[PDB]
Amino acid sequence: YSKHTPIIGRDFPQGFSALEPLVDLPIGINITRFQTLLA
Amino acid sequence: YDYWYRSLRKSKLKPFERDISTEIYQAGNKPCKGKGPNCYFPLESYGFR
Amino acid sequence: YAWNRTRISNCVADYSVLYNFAPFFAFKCYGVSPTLCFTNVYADS
Repeated sequence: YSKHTPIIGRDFPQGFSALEPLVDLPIGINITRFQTLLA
Repeated sequence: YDYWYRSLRKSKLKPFERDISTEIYQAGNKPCKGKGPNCYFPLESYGFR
Repeated sequence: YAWNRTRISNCVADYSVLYNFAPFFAFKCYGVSPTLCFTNVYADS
């Protein structure tokens, strides 16, 4: 699920919005941990 | 013998999961690694005839 | 058929002792490999 909020360059507005569904991945793999990827 | 089936696993699968792994399964109480007295290959084939 | 011992008789059947008996190279089960009440065992060798 994802949302892009163009919305206050750094501060949070304490607003509210919903995430629309974006992609369904039929992988079937056991997932217990994850890590981010940086350039 | 091209088709392989899993007979030994630590726990049950969840719906629509796959387990494409050859890691040796320990069936007995004595710790072991590789094939051995209490260690078996987790997959077996059916020699369909 | 080495005598076809009928193991079940009546009794608690603890199958984990079999790994203690000897090293094995084969244990092919057509039921449940981690082992239920079956009423009869009909062991042979």
